Amino acid sequence: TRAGCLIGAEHVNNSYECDIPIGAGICASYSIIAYTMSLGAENSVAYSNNSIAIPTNFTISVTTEILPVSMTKTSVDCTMYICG
Amino acid sequence: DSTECSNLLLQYGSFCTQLNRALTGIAVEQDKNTQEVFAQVKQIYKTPPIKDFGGFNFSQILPDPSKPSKRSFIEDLLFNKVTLFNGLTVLPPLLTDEMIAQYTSALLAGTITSGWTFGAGAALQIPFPMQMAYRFNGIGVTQNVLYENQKLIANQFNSAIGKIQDSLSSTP
Amino acid sequence: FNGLTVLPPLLTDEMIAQYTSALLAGTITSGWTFGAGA
Amino acid sequence: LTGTGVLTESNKKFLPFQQFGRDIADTTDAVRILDITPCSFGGV
Amino acid sequence: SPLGKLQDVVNQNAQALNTLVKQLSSNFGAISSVLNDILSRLDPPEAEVQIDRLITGRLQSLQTYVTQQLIRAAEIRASANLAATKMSECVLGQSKRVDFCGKGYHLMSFPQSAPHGVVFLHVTYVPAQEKNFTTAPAICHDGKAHFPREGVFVSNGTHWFVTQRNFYEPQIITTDNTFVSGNCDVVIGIVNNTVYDP
Amino acid sequence: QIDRLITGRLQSLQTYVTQQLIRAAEIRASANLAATKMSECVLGQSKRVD
Ligand SMILES: *[C@@H]1O[C@H](CO)[C@@H](O)[C@H](O)[C@H]1NC(C)=O
Ligand SMILES: *[C@@H]1O[C@H](CO)[C@@H](O)[C@H](O)[C@H]1NC(C)=O
Ligand SMILES: *[C@@H]1O[C@H](CO)[C@@H](O)[C@H](O)[C@H]1NC(C)=O
Ligand SMILES: *[C@@H]1O[C@H](CO)[C@@H](O)[C@H](O)[C@H]1NC(C)=O
Ligand SMILES: *[C@@H]1O[C@H](CO)[C@@H](O)[C@H](O)[C@H]1NC(C)=O
Ligand SMILES: *[C@@H]1O[C@H](CO)[C@@H](O)[C@H](O)[C@H]1NC(C)=O
Ligand SMILES: *[C@@H]1O[C@H](CO)[C@@H](O)[C@H](O)[C@H]1NC(C)=O
Repeated sequence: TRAGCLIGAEHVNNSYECDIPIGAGICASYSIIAYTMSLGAENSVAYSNNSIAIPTNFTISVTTEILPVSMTKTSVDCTMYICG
Repeated sequence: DSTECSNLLLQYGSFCTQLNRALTGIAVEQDKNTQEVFAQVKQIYKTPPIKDFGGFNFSQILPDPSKPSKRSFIEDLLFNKVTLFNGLTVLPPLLTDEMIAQYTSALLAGTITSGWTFGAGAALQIPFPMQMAYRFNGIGVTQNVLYENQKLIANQFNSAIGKIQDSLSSTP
Repeated sequence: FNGLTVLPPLLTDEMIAQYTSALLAGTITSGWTFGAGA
Repeated sequence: LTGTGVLTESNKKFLPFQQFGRDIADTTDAVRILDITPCSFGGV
Repeated sequence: SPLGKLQDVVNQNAQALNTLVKQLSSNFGAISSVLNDILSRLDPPEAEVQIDRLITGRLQSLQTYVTQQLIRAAEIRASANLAATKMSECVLGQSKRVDFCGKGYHLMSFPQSAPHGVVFLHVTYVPAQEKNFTTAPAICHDGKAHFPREGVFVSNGTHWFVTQRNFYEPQIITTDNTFVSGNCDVVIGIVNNTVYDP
Repeated sequence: QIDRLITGRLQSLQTYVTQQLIRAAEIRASANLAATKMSECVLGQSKRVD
């Protein structure tokens, strides 16, 4: 591939979600297979000038987001570190 | 490739590992930045073959079947305008230009077909005139203002897109 | 052991948990009113 | 090999061919068996 | 591995600290990496030039560590500013921003403490079980164009109703939930239907 | 002489790596802004002014 050459993995013609990003649109997954990652599900929406789609139900979805707020406060004594 | 350098660097320390780790982290971070910016959806929407958007013209920003690396004409101008050993190598990006262009095409198709509904869940088809009426209601303008000036607003949008491509063609 | 020390955080885990519980309790019992006044 | 610190009784088990013992950072920790633990220090 | 960001931050800090500790025991071109050994086996002039080499190396390593720590601190500060903004908008109120407080229409958010961070439980509204309908921009009744106040005109088959955008709650087209603006000659796509007058 | 050259070249590499890290932080901030703009203006209508 344009990212180099891969040995030990069998190239397949399918497209799956990327697991191990090799690069240049090529991913690898577990024998070990190498493919071109698929961007997602391919669907066509039925567009019309007099048609709408309205939901008749709802889903209450709870998602989790993780955000670092702080890290460990480290103090270094330069005289002790360098000289001891 | 001199053995004396290795001999004098093994006793020097492990700064090379530090620099390699920093560069690898930077490269991973850029891949993550592109992944987050461009892959806002997990479904690749496609524009319907028939284009009846109430007079609005989107062929300027939609991809064409002429295969210019699956990019629109404005995207082609943007790509053309931008102009681009000793241990230095360039790692290719995980997402290629075609893949980013197809993400962009999916975002355009979703926006011009389903409005903002595809960003909150399942894409919901709606005529583009009604979507524009909703957007007019968002900024505090009633729907009848759009509906009684639909042709004028469509012409104004088309003209604005035309000025955009003219500026991107000649003006540097 | 070589001049490297770890300074403890000013806010303990219990105090941060008490902040989170107060925020969550205010959200449930009052909505967004507590974030803009009484 | 000179150094400074507090000698301490050692519960670790050495071998007849082993004299020194170095922990992480390649610094002297245990020496034929006695443990080397530097005396208390810190910031003010 | 659901808290990969916090674990990654801790791992980077630990790796940087361990790297500094390892660099403490580098020769840096000197005869030994132990300062005490050099002092106990060398003449003061050569001892002090070896000390100078060791000082230069350890100072360079400490400079590198402090610079990386400052860059990481700036990144953590940006993340904390974002977290504070999310706390203020998603937790202390309802946010109209798209995907700022979770995928879908944001309802509320709950904060949870983490060892070196925060966790946001975003409660959101997601539409589902969709159905096809036939729309019209307005209704031409008595030579007048009627537009919905809030919602949209729909019609399974022939019967025309007015509902709301985010939920299918059909209602009889009536003068209370519709407003009149001009005639039905300029609206494109207008259909003919009756408007109930209560 | 080789050791002097090693020190100089490593110093140059440290300066380049630090500059790349700062530029990467700037580009990451710009990309976060771009992702926010895409989310709040392409996937919806934004009431924020300008
Ligand atoms: C190559 O890809 C095509 C299309 O996906 C498929 O029909 C064919 O079986 C593939 N061949 C191999 C050897 O994978
Ligand atoms: C909506 O879905 C729930 C289960 O998810 C179901 O019990 C309910 O009947 C559905 N609503 C309608 C109107 O069918
Ligand atoms: C959109 O514009 C292009 C070029 O200006 C033109 O070829 C095309 O026919 C237009 N589309 C419509 C629907 O008028
Ligand atoms: C209703 O809309 C869906 C897309 O959501 C489409 O697949 C289907 O064909 C539509 N129904 C009809 C009868 O066309
Ligand atoms: C549309 O559904 C409503 C609800 O029962 C009904 O009154 C009306 O007759 C339906 N029309 C058609 C054509 O199915
Ligand atoms: C929708 O487009 C079709 C052409 O495919 C046309 O016959 C019809 O009148 C249009 N309807 C509206 C409401 O614009
Ligand atoms: C609606 O009715 C008027 C007169 O009652 C008629 O002129 C017009 O053509 C009708 N609209 C349609 C779409 O048939």
